[PDB]
This record gives sequence, C-alpha cells and structure tokens, in this order.
Amino acid sequence: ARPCIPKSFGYSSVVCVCNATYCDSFDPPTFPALGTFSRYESTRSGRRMELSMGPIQANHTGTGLLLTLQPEQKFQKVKGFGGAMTDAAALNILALSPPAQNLLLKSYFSEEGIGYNIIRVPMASCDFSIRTYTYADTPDDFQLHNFSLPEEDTKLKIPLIHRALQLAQRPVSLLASPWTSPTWLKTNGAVNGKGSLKGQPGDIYHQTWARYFVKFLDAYAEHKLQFWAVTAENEPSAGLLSGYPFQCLGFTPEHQRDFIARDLGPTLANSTHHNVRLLMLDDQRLLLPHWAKVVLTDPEAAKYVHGIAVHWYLDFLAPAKATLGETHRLFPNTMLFASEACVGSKFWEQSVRLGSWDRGMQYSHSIITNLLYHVVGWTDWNLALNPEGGPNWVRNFVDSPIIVDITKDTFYKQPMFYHLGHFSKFIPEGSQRVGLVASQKNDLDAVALMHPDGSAVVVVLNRSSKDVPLTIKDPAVGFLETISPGYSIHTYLWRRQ
Amino acid sequence: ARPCIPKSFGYSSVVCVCNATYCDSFDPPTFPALGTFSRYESTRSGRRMELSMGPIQANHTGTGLLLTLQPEQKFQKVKGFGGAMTDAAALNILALSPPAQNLLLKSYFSEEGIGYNIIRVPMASCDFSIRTYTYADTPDDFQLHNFSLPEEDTKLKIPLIHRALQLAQRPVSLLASPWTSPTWLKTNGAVNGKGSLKGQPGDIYHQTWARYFVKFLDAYAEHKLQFWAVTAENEPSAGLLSGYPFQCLGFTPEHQRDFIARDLGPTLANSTHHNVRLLMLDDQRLLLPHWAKVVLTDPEAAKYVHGIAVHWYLDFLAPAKATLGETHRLFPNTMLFASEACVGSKFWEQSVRLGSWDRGMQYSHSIITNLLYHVVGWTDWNLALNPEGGPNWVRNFVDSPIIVDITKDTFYKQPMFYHLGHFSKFIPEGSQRVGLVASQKNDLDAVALMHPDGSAVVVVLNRSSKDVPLTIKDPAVGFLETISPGYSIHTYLWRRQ
Amino acid sequence: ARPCIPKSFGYSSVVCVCNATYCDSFDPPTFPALGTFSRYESTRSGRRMELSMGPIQANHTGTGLLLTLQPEQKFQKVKGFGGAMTDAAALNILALSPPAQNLLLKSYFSEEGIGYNIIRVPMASCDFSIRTYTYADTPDDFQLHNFSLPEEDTKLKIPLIHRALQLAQRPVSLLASPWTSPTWLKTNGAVNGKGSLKGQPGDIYHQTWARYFVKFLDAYAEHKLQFWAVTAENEPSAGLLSGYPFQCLGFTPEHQRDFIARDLGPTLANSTHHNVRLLMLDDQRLLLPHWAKVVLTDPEAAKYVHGIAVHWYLDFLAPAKATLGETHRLFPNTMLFASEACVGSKFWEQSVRLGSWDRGMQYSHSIITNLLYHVVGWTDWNLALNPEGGPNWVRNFVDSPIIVDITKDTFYKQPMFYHLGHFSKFIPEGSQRVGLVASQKNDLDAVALMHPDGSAVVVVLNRSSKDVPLTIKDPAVGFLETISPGYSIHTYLWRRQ
Amino acid sequence: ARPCIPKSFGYSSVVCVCNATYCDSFDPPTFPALGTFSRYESTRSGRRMELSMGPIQANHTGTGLLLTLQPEQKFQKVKGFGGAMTDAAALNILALSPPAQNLLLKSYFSEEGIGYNIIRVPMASCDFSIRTYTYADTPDDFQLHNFSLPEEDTKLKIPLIHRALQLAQRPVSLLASPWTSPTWLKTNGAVNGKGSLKGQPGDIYHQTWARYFVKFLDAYAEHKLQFWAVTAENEPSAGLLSGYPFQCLGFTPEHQRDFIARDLGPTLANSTHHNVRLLMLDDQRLLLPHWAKVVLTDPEAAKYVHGIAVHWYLDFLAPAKATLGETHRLFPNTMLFASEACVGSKFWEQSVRLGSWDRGMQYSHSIITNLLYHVVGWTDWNLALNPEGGPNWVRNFVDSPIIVDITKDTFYKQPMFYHLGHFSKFIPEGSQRVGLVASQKNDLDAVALMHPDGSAVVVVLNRSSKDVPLTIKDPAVGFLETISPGYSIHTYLWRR
Ligand SMILES: *C(=O)CCCCCCCCC#Cc1ccc2c(c1)C[C@@H](Nc1nc(-c3cccnc3)nc3ccccc13)C2
Ligand SMILES: *[C@@H]1O[C@H](CO)[C@@H](O)[C@H](O)[C@H]1NC(C)=O
Repeated sequence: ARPCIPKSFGYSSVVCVCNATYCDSFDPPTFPALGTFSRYESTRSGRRMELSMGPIQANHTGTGLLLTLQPEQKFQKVKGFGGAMTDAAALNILALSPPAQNLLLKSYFSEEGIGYNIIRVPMASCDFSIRTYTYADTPDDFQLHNFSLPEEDTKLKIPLIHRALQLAQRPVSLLASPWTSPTWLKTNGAVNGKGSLKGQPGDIYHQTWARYFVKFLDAYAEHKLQFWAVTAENEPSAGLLSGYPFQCLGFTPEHQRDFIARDLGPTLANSTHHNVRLLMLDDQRLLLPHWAKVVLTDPEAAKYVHGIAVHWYLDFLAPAKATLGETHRLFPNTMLFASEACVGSKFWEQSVRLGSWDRGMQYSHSIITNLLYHVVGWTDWNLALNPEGGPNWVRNFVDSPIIVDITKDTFYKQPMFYHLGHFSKFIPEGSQRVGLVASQKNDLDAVALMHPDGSAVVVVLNRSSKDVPLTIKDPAVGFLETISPGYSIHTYLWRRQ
Repeated sequence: ARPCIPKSFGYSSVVCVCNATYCDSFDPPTFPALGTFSRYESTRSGRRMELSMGPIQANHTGTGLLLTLQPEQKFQKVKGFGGAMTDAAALNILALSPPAQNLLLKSYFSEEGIGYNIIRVPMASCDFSIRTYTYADTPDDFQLHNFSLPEEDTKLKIPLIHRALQLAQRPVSLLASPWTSPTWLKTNGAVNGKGSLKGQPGDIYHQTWARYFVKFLDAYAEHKLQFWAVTAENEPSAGLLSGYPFQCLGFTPEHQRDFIARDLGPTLANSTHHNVRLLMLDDQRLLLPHWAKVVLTDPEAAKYVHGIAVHWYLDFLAPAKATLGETHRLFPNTMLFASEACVGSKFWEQSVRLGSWDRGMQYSHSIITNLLYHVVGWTDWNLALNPEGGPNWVRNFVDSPIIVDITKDTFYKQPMFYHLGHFSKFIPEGSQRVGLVASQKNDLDAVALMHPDGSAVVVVLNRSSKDVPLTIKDPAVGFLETISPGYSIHTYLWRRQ
Repeated sequence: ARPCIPKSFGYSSVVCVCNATYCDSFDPPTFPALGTFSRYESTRSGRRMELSMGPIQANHTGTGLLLTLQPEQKFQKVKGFGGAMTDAAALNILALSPPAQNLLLKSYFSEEGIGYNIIRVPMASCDFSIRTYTYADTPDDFQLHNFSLPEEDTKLKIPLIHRALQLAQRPVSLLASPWTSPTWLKTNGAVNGKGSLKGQPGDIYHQTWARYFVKFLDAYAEHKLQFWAVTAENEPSAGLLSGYPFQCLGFTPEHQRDFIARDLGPTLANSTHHNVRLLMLDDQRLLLPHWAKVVLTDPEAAKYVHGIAVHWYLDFLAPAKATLGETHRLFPNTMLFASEACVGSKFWEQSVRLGSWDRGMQYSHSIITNLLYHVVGWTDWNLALNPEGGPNWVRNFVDSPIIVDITKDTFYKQPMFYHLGHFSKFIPEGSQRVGLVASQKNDLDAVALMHPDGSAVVVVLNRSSKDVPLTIKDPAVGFLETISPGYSIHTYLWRRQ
Repeated sequence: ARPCIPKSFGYSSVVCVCNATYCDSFDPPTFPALGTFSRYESTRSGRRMELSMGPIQANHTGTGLLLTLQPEQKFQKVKGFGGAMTDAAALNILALSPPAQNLLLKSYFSEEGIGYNIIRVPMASCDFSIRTYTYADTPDDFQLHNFSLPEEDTKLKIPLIHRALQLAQRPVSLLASPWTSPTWLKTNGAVNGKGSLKGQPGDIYHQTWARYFVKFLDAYAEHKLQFWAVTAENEPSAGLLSGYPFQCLGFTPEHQRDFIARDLGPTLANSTHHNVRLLMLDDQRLLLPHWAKVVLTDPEAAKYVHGIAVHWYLDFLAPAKATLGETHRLFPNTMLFASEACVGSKFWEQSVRLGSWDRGMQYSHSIITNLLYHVVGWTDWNLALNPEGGPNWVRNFVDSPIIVDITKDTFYKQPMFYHLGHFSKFIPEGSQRVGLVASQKNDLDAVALMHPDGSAVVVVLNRSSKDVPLTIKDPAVGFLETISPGYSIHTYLWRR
C-alpha cells in the first residue's frame, strides 16, 4: 500500500521514516495461484520487503546452486516471533501523538505490518526503566498485602498491550519474566549486585516469591490479560556476579531446580493460572546442556517445566550444535525458545547505529541458526527506544528495530525491523521447519518451513557482497529460478496444492 | 530535633544529606518569653539554621553599628513563600522511597521544616517536562470536549500537592501558570517559537483559551484542589522571540490587556472559580512600569487584575526603585509578587553547583531587595531536580534547593534551601514589612517585619567576609546585642508585648 | 571541473565528500560577454554552486517582482571574507594526509575554491585549544624576556597560513585577536572567569600587555607573516561575567577606551608595526552604538581606532538598523567588520548537524543583513572541526563549514561552506555595495555590489519554500529574467560595459 | 616533611591537594633500630601514609589473630611498580607550572614520594592521545625510511621521562607497548576496528612491523633512553573485535606465536637491542593459561619470550588460581607481570570519582592478589588525567591516581595514589615474596616480602568496616602487636 520513506544517517543503509500521517505498510495478504511464487526482498541498497512474483518452472538445467526442499523431513513447530514491552519501550511509544502510536503498533502487530504474535513483559522494573521498583516494596510484607501494579503497568504497558492485541489478526502470546524480587527477600538487600533469595527452597522467602508470580498474574488478569508463559527468572546467572549493575536475582541451576520443584511449580499448579507455561533458564545458551541436565533429571522439577528460554548474548562462545542441538537430543519433548536479543550492548560499541544493515543481518543470521537447531521462536528485546538507546537508569543503552524521536513526532524503522519481519510476517504459529539441502557449498543462510495449510516458506539471507544465482527445487511443483543479491534477504512463498 | 549531615562536593559550602531514615529538622515552634530573642544562624562554614537565644538589654553603650526598628513605618503585607511543582520536581520526588519522599515534603511544608505556603503549578507542560503536551491536543476542539489531565497531573503532581497540604500547618495557596496553549490555537502551530493566539481578543480562539483556564480549574477542583491565583501567561515576552526553544505563548502588553478585558476576566468572573485571583505579567521586572501602565489604565482590564507577577532573570538590567518602586507609586493597590526564580540558566555557567553558598546568597539578597520594594511574596522554581539539573526536554538544566539522587535514595538540601528558609519559616502570611534604619553605612542587607500578632522578625544577610558587630534597637523592648559573621545569614525573632 | 559527491547524514540537505584524491572544485573564472549573465545556484535539494547562463533582455512586461539596481547609490567598500586558524582548526587539517590537506586548503583559498582573503589568528590559546597557554607564562616577566611562540604557532598554525597564502590568487589579510593575557597580569590570576588587567591604564600591567601585542607581531614577522589588523580583545564583555568558562579578559568600554588611548595605541604607533590597523569591540553588536560612542568621542582613543569588529551571537536581541546602522550614521569613517560567527553553541541544539541547510541559510542571511548595514567583511570561526565539533578543552563544541573525519582521511563540506562561498568567491576586495530596490514586499534577502572593474554582482537568498519569479533591472544593460527557487541561494554576475 | 592538605568532593574519602608551592611529602628513609618496627597507615577517615613506630615484643599471649612470617618459604622476586607516560598524562603534567610539575614528578618518582621504578611508554598513539598517528604514516614505506618520532614523543613524553629518571634514586625500567601499526600494514586499512597485519608471519608486512620495533628502540636510544622490555602488542584480543573504537591490532594466540617466532624475536635478537626483554599477551588474564600454552609450547617462540604481561579488566571472570596460578605451575620460569590497570571505564560509573576510597582498595586488593599468585610487578595506566578523565580522542575517559586541574595550577592525589604507594615505596626491586600464614580465618588481605638486605615488609589491607586486632610473628625477632582499623591499609617494616 505505502512504500518506505528512506533516510540515511551515515551508516551502511537507510531507515524508513514514519510519522502521524504516514508509515510504510503492506496490502492485505493475497494467496497467489498454484504454479506461481511470491518473493519479498530487502537489500542494503534500499529495498524494503518489496513484493514481486514469478513462475515455478517445470524444468531446470545448469550447474548453478540448487536448494532442494525436503517436505517429508519434519522438525519443530513454530510458536512465534515478537518483542518486549518494557517501561522504556512504552514510554517511547507514548511519546508519539496517538495516530503515530497506532502506525507504530500496526507496523509490529497487524497484517499490514509484520505480524508479531509474542510480547515479552517484564515483571516490574529492569534496566530499561526510569526507576527501581518491584510490586511489593513495603518491607517484610510476606503476605503480599501491599502488592500492587504501579503507573508503569496500569497507565503505560497494559493499555499498549491491549491496543496491540486489538490490532493483531493472529492470537498473541504474552511472556512474563522477573529481574529482581523485593529487596527484603534478598541476601544482599538490594535490587542489583550479587544476591539470591534468602534461606532455602521450601521456606517463607521462597514461598512469598512464588506467590508474587501468582499475584502478578492475578493483577494482570483483573486487567483482562492472560499469559501464555512465564520464565523462572531473567538471566539467573547475572545475580551470581559481584557488582552486577542492574536488577537481578541469582540462581545456580540447583537453586532454580529446587525453587521450581518446592515453590514455583506447586504454587502455579495450585492456582487459577495453572495453564500458564513455565520456562526455565532465560539465559545464555552457553549454560546448556548442563542447566537442562541439572533441572530436568529431577522429575519433581521436570514435571513443571514446559520449555527452555535462551538469550543470544554469548552465542559466539557457544556453538548451536553442542548447546541447542545436544539439549534437544537429550530432552526432545522440552521446547527451546529464544526469549531475548539486542545489539549495541558490547562495552566498546555504539548503542544506536541508525540504518545499520549489519545489525539487521545479525538478527536474521541468529533467527536462521536458531530455527536450524530446533528453536520454536525468537523474541526481540525493547520494541522501541529513543535515539540514545534509552531511557535506561544505568545507561546500558542499546539498539532497537524502532527508534522514536519525541521532538519530531517521528519514528524510524531500522533494518533490524525488516530482517525480523522476513520471518515474523511469513511464519505463522504452527508452521513446521522442513528439510532444505544445498547441491554445493555456499555462503547463504537459508531455512524452509511449511505453514499449517501446506504452503511453503523459504528465507534466504546473503551476508556476502556477491550476487548468488540460485534455484529452489520443490519436488511437487517444480523449480523457482532466482538470484540472491549481495547484502540481501528474501522470503519466498508458494502453494504446494 | 535533628542536625544537618554535612557533605562537601568541592564548592564553597556544604549540602545537608537526607535519606529514608534521616533528614535534618526543627523542633516544634516555641514562643520565647518577652525580654528574650531567638536567633537562627546559617553560615558558609557549615551552620544550618541553628537556634540560639539571648536577652534583650535595657541599655546600650558604644559606637558600633545600630539597626533601629521603626514599627510605625508600615509597608506591604506578605502573601507568602514557596516553589514550583513541575513535572521534573514531581518525578524527582517520586524517584525516592516513600519515607524519603515524606522527609523531603516535611522539609519544605511542615513546621518541622521551612513552612512553605505557596505552590506554583504549571498548566500542562513546560521545559521541565519529559514531553510536550497540553490538556487539549485533539485538533480544532474549540468546545474542549477532549480536555483532560494526563498522568503528569493525576499520578504525579496532584497526589504530591495533597500530601504537601496534609503536612502543612499554614494554609497553602496554589498558583497556576500556562506556558503554551494547544498548538491549533496558535499562529505558528507549534508549542515553542514565535507565536501568539490566532485572531483577536473577543473571538473563538481567545474564548476557547479563556475557557481552558476554567476547564483546568474544574479538573483540579474535581481532585479537591482550589487555586488562590492564576497568571495570564508564563513569560508572555518569550513567545515574541523568534526561535524561543521551549513552550511559550506570545503577548504584547496590549494583547494581554485586551485578552484580560474581553476574554479571560469575564470568563473567570462568570464561573464557579470567580474568587480566584488573576495576576498579570509573570515576566521580567524590566518590563515595568510600562506593562502595568498599558494594562491597568484600561478599567475594563484593571477590574480583573489583582496583582503583578515578576520573574528575576533580568534583574541586573532593572533597578528595583525604577521598576518595582515606580509601579507601586503609580498603582499602590495592585500587589507586586515574585513568581519565579532559579540560578544556573546562564549559558556559560554550570547548571548545578552542589553546596554553593553564592547561590544561597543570590536567593536571600533577591528576597530582601524585593521585600524592600513592596513585593508581597517570593516563589522559587523547581522544588527538586536531579544532579544534572533536570529532567528537561530542551536541556535547559538549572539548579534547585533540593537535589535528588535516585540511585542512592538520597536528597541534598543546598544553601538555597536554608537561605529561602530564613524568610519562609519566619514570615507568615499577613506579616507586614516595617521600617529599619542603619546608624552608619554598612555592607549588610537587612529587612524587618511584624507578624500579625505584633512580634518582630529581622533577617540580616552578610555577603562580605568581615564579621560585623551590631545592635538591633527596638524602642519598645530594648537592645539586641549580636554579631553578623562573614558569609552568614541570621533571622531574629522576638515578642514586643 | 569536479562536482560535489553528495552524502546525507539525516539532516535537511547533503554534505560534499572530499578525500586524498577527490574534492569538488571550479574551473578558472571566465568573464562572459556583455548582454549575458552568469548564475551560480545552490539548493537544499542538492545543487552546489552550479553554473548556468542566460540573456539580459532589452524589454520587460509583467506585474512580477522587480529588483532594480541603483549603481549611483554607493555605500561601503568590501575588505573581504574568511575564517579562523585556531589550534583546533589546524589540528583537524593536519589530521588529513598531505594531498587531502591541500584539497581542503584549495577549497577555501584558491580560485578553484571560494577565494577566502581573510584569516583570523588567535593570539595564544582559546577554548578551541587543547591547553591554556599564553606567550608569556613565566610569572612576573613584565619585560617579556621569556615571550615565545609554542608548537601550536610554529608547527601547526604558521605553516598552514603559509600554505594558504601560496594557494591564494588574491592578497590575504591576517587579523589577530587575544582571548586572555598572562594570568599574572590579571586581577583574578586565572585564564578564565571574571577578571581584568590589574591596576589602571598607563601603569606597568597595561604597558606590558600593550607590549605583548608588539612581541606577537615581531614573532610572526620573524616567520615572514604580516598582519592587516588586530583587535583590542576578543569579546571583552566575557571577562566581566562571573564563572565565564574559558579564556577571557574583561574590559568595560571606558577601560578599553583608556587602554587604547594610554597604552595600546601609542605602543603600536611607536613600533615597526605602526601600519597594522586596530579594531575595537570584537563583541556583540548589542553593545553598539554605546561602545562606539564611549571610545570614539575621546580623540586620544579615536585617533588609533581604524574600525569596529562585531560578533553575531546576540544578533536576535539587536536589530541591525539600531546598532550597525546607527553606529555608521554617527561614525561614518569608522568601518564596521564582522569578525566571528558560528552555529551550534546553543545548549538545545546539536553542536554539529552534518548537511544542515538551515545553518547555511543562517550564514547567508547574516552576511546579507551585515552588507545591507555598512559592514565591510564577514569572518567565520573555526576553518575546520571534527565530527564532535572540537577539539575544545571546555567542551564548547560547535559547527564548522568543513568537518574532518581523521579515521577515514575524509572531509565534509557543509552547506555553510557554499552559502559563504556565494559571497567570498564573487565579491573581491574593493567591491562596493550599491543600491537595490524592490518593486513590492517580498520574502527574499538580496544585496547588490559592483566589482572594482564595474561589473555587477547580486546575491539572492530564498529562505521560504515558495519559488519566487523575479526580474533584475540594470538601467545600463537591461533585464535579467529568473526564478528564485524555494530554499535556494543564487549569485548573479554580469558585465555592465 | 609536609602533610596531606585534605579536600572532599563528596565521595567516601579525601584527596590531597597540591600546587606550585605545596605538595605532601615524606622525610628521607630512616632505617629504625633492631627490636622496633615502622608502620605506615592510610585510612578512609583521612590518614595518608602516616608514620608511627612500636616495639617488637619477646612474648605474646592471647587468642587473637596471628600472622606468622615464614621466611624460608620463598616465592617470586619483584621487578617493580609504576605507571604509564601516555600523551594524555604528559599533557596534563605539562599543563602545570614548572614548580608544580616537579612536585608531581617527585610525588611519583623520588624517595620523598612513592618510589616508582617502572614507566610504561606507548609506541605512538592510543586512545589517550589527541590524534591517531603512528611513527610511519607515509604509505607503503616497507623500508621505514620515513620513520620518525613526532612532537608527542620529542617535546612531551621524552623530556618528562628524563626528568623522572633524574628525580629517581632507584633504577627505573621502561616498558614499551604498541596499540596499532601503520594502517598500510593492516587488513582493514584503519587504526581502529577489526583488523590484523596483512598476509602471514615471515612476509614483508610482518618483517616491516618487526623492524618498526627496532626503529622505535633506535630513536629512543638516540634520545638517551633504553628499554627494559617491550610487549608484543597492547591487548591483541581488541583487534579481533568488530567496531573496536580505538587503536588496536588483532592477533590470535597462534598469530602472536608465529609473529614472535618468525619475525619479532629474530629481528630483536639480531639488533643492538637484543638485551631488551619481550613480554607476551599484554591482555586479560582470562586468556590464560591457554595463550601461554599456545605460545610457549612452540620452542621457536618460547626462546624469545621472557614473560607474560596481564591487564586487570576482566579479573571478575578469571579467578587468580585458575589463570595466574595455573600458568605459573605449567611455566614456572616465565615471569607474570601486571602491565595495565585503571578504574572508571565501566559505562555505569563516573570516569573520575575524586577521593574514592573504593577505587584505592581495588588497586591494593589487586596488587596483593597478584603478589600472592606469582606476579612480579604491577603497573598503573595514565600517570595523570584531567577532571573529566582525559584527554581521550574517543571519549574512553577513566580515573587516575593524580588528577590535574589546569585552570588552578593544582593537582589532586587520590586514594589510589596512596594504596599503590603502600607497595611501591616499600618493596624495592629484588624483594622476594615470602610465606605468611594466618592462625584463623579472617577478612584481611595481606602479603609479606623480604628486601634484598633481609629486612621484612608486610602490607595489610582491611576492606571490612570492623577493626581487627592482630599480631605479626617473626620467629627471628618476636611479636608485633597492632590493630588493623576498618577501611585501612598499613605497611609494616622491620630489621630481622
Ligand atoms: C538564536 O540566536 C536564535 C534566537 C534564539 C531564541 C532565544 C534563546 C533564549 C535561550 C538561549 C540561548 C542562547 C542564545 C544565544 C547564545 C547561546 C545560548 C550561547 C551563545 N554562544 C556564544 N556566546 C558568546 C557571547 C559572549 C559574550 C557575550 N555574549 C555572547 N560568545 C561565543 C563565542 C564562541 C562561541 C559561542 C559563543 C549564544
Ligand atoms: C627567561 O629569560 C632569561 C634571560 O632573560 C633566561 O636566563 C631564563 O632562563 C628564561 N627562561 C625562564 C623560564 O625563566
């Protein structure tokens, strides 16, 4: 319907400019005829999810690169894709005028945008907040009589989540994660730093903390919001680190195992929110398979754990095969899910690089690798940030797919938005990864899935500078002849019946 | 009750450190016996409103400096003293834990603090806000059907104002001032820059703007808050300047005259808030007496104008005698009131100088000069700021008497707090300035007033480095023998019957 | 010869990219035939001093805008245009490889560039320095035996000035200005802050300071550099301001009058550098005509003062007519000269806005207004800065027409460069402003001059978004039919005989 | 001779204020009589290396904490202590008037100060520079005909190093480290970012880079300065990182091994500067023992490597035992040396915290831990910085033990200065760490050494808030009865 308004800020590619009266958008999804394929293309040179069509040909000759679909090789089913409604994200969105707000929300959540079906919701404050608060800051309130949702939830996050669900055509799943407990439950008596829950699993401290989860779910339920899942703690390894600068709560794998078994599991199961899934880890995949072994070999813990949530920050130390692959081999009925990722947090690098194609490629490369190693979903961090990469009370400024400029009632959609969109828009919940084999060695990253209706989807990422001619073979329908330009990402879709 | 915990940040004096469990405070006011005086002393060296007592002596010999009270020379009556509940101030206060918040509010508003009886409340956003908003941003809403108070008022400012009034023993007067109108009422269609109300006094634009004042008062009344006064516009000269960087609305004196006469006056008088006072100017005293002449010689305007509000920012160009003095001589029944002051806004100077004695002296020197030229009250700007002197969306960072450090649940009371306190605590509403004459030339600044009950109050400021021995003669009671140390401020109190 | 390589950084227009092997440049100046005009055009849309030609027509009909040249209405003669060789500028230039350096110097100083004929040279350190040195820091050296030029002059500034003069086809005039004296000559004993020369005019402190000027001129003369002029002090009002953050030396107008009369004038006149011109003020035009009255009504001072130097920073408070116009009316034989301007120092703006058309328009609007009110030249501040707008030891970062990126051996020519070039390239020394009248009210800014050879030059600036059709009438040659596009600047040239 | 002039800037403790006519200083070292001990004390409350004395007692009774010297348990010998003469440090020192400059240099280098005997010298520009130069920026000069020292070396660094050596009573050792090579030797063609030397070890690129080291040493030798050591590269891991913001040159451990073996080692050994030591790593101790294994198991490399230089920045991820301890166990004849440390680079802290006792304790805790795990020296980063923690061309502003205020001709000596001084002043080169055992579990950090003359030195750091009564037993002389106050550091000295 409406194309990208490009704008360059001196980095490798452009952002797309949106405001109160204009944002780039798609037409309603059309299902093209059998024998034809759809291609969506984004390039470093400036193309943004541009729609073209072509014939699926009966015959193919040549020695070029062939990618062959293997529809009978079936792997994981997809839960979905999305991002995080932090205080910072909510503040930035609400800094826009209402019509601009709606265009931003439509960009993420509607079929005229990229069709997000996951929202991650922090349980109280994190570093992407303007103050340190929990839901129960009144000291020594073990009964949680003074548990309440502050303005951040009731005026910022909750109304935006409602508006997002109203705009979405797909069912949206909410995922909750806590950073810190109330400080009076902690060994160090502070929101940050090295510190765990006081005492031991089973006791009042741990039972109060478990009950805080239920209190959270109750309060959100009173606001007509239900959660698909919760995590046992955001990045539990962080709270084991001396001087950790922002909200954390430390758990060893054993401590998490026992907390799940003795407190969190039973308390959730004995509540009105017993259908809510519990995800473990919510931390770096370097910690796998060890963390999964420790927790899931205890059947008292394992019976409460639906899945394993992973963050991307130490992926460079942790090959996917040895972590994700090995965890799946050992525990094939426990889903693997990517729950957080952002660029810009490395201490030496710039927080926000407006129009960075490299950062887009990091997102799409990560999603592909995750999908090739059994992962069922992928979740961005902050949905929106300001040009500094904030607000953030500890100055841990990072990048986001959408950057909001409050002073100009304007927002910028980065390459990250579109790279994520190449998956989120075209891989609905219940899609299944299928086999895809290359005829020769190549520099492309690619994944193939089948939608619930049987139609095919293939994403092809070219991180090299060289254009790669290629053919996609579907045994049922024929051959898709195409080119993968240098510094491009393509999504291919076609009917198989 | 509790002394100052001093802390130095490398400037000329100390701040007083407060937190969740400790803040410096006074005992309840005792009325000492006839024949004795109370002295409160603050010094650059570290004393903070320290209480001592002494005898009033029958006789006095010597050639030393004599200040002689003239109780029959009567001048203006005092309305009061206070500061501004901006979005920035409210945000900073609410960044503290609740017990720390209460200690801050007690510091300003209780008799255990400095007894503020004025709070200035911006009507919607100013530069000390995190976003630009008015109460009626829905375009062309001349009816003001979509007028509403956002979270800044309902969750931040209003609850804090309630809590302040609960802590105050004296009646607190609220003063409201707008920075900008909705942009659709303005010639330039923006919150900032050179721009006035569209059209002319009498018309729909001006009637809508007048009605916005009533809508504001209604909304605050629904929250159980009544206003003593409103100003016709914050700094109307600012909106006459090309490129003025933050929220403004330009009025010439003629435009303000005609707006008051045709729109604002009648609309207020014909409402349930007809008892609310209207102050004019709310701008630099350099604009007097001209601005007062233009407005108050029109009886159609003059009949609605209770007083003239002045800001201190161009005082260096505008001698008090020729501005305040001359305005009083011409219009003696129209009160002069100081409605805004802050240090740190000069483009070349540091915004926040923690522990600056110089900035304290600027406050007390200004208050004295104002009181010596018919001014009935003096109002600080932001009640609290962060260590950067914000938040502020245009980076117009300035200083404040209280600096809040969110990361340490701590606030710092600056010399400005105490210099203001030397007046606010000891000069209740209805006090009257009286004569005070020096026997010889001196470097001190001094003012004398009488409380409603007839008791005396004298403030003595020494901005020199030399200790000045002095005597205060009251003809009724006798002689107060004392010393004014270098870089000190003293308040003296005594019964006369 | 070589066009602009455009590059966008997200602002309203483009920069032109230069490096070791490429920079945009002009062909040698051609003099087109009588009956034809040359037009050089720069636009927000991307045109950079593009050459076109057209006929001067015999007849003209229509009701459109007519600008009529009045060649017999003669006003001031032009000294020239240029910028400042600060320590920061020199460091940034020398950060490039030698071939890139030469392309930068050629851009400014050659006839293949924009033909600068003025270089302003600070006398020792200012804020655009990496340290706070004077030429005589050895304490109490009233004889100035230890006066010497440090590395900043001998290795950075002086060699670059030589290279600039080698590249220039027009004679280049050097202008010197001091920021601070040695601290041992100052009341405050520091390079910055409120402080003046110790004592009084006539005395040793003032005689030493006067002699420092001669010592400076001697040292530069030993390096084969002669000065056209010196200023009595850079921004003398700055040293009257408490807490002024960088190098300054305070003078009231009286103090400057008496310093010139008693010390600086006589010392210069009695030296080998007696032909060097002395300019007064070197400060904001808001200070005129008062400052000119105070100095020039004393004949003992007036006889040493060739001219009055003005800075642009408070132009928004100081209409040209009432300051520049009035000063000229009173003192028509004392030239007015604009000695410093930069954008980016306002706290609410970015220091550097790469590709800002607005900033270009500020330069050309200022130059036109100055030329329309008797000003004989206009001088930019730093010739080059880094992308942060530095280096600057007090963080007073600002913009510059050329921004150097050290890590890429690249420099960027901003719209400011071209807006300044529209004058500097086409208004040689000795050109004379002549009359130019508009047939009706309009939004254009325009000025007409005559070169020494009698040829005409007209600059037309359009700061509006509307294209303005217009005609220029020269009674001697005929009618130039043209359009002034929105957000454009044009320079028109033609022979009159 | 002259006490600290204290000044508070709102942090946990005071700085000591110095200017053109005043700086705090010590009297000449006295050697007190056998049977007595000297104690130097610094406290958070304001004491700055204050001298007191007491008796060594014949007998001791009680259940209190006993620290027992074990003079026959001998460990590493100490090379020394010091800091870095960066462009930023030099500029800040030279911003002072000459008499103030001399008081600053005396503070660090004289016996009236804290007796530094190491100066680290960057080879051309780093982040603590005002511009991005190398010694050979003329392109493709593989012969290095246009190699030269710019103004930063000849007018700032070299004259200050001369002045420091003149003031020093102990021999001073110079240590050189490069950040980047000329850009025309690099794969990325830039001073910063991800990039290594072009080609492979053995080739012209690597031979030129090796020759640059010799050219550097030659040029400094022409200015009458000799180096004790050089490092193979400052933080070689940095140049492996995409977008690394300042001067770097990337080496894997294999690349460094092969560069040392094929180029740097042979070129140094075949020059007039063959006695100069070569240190490897010059990077985070997290990289050990792996990096040491990779390099030192190749005898072609190992034969050129005198020692291993470590930086402290990732110490929080890298326990000393598993890194320093394990490296020493594997390679006991290869010295471990701490070549760089500074506080203030973490994004969530202030770069400069004037008067921070915490930052002092970080220095002394680090030095003790290093000394307890075989480390032979400890080197601070910038010798002086401005109040912003600069100058620094990429805004990587950090803290320094001395902060110079140019506008007031004043400098501030931080707790870091004194915490470092508690070791540097009292642990001369050739001192040997000896055993020291605690009678019970405690919160103190302590180390014992013996000077070359046989006299004893013990440093005791108390990072807790609790005063700890304690006794030091020397079997030869007797018992030192003392107290370690909360938030204190003590150095004890005695003849044996
Ligand atoms: C801008 O000129 C359009 C009008 C803006 C609307 C009014 C703004 C009010 C609040 C403000 C501000 C502001 C205004 C002007 C300047 C600055 C802040 C910074 C200043 N830069 C500047 N000033 C001086 C100077 C010295 C002594 C006396 N007057 C001015 N000198 C400078 C030297 C070098 C660089 C910047 C300087 C202008
Ligand atoms: C200053 O000049 C004198 C000679 O007049 C000379 O002896 C002295 O060394 C010079 N330099 C300084 C720093 O005093």
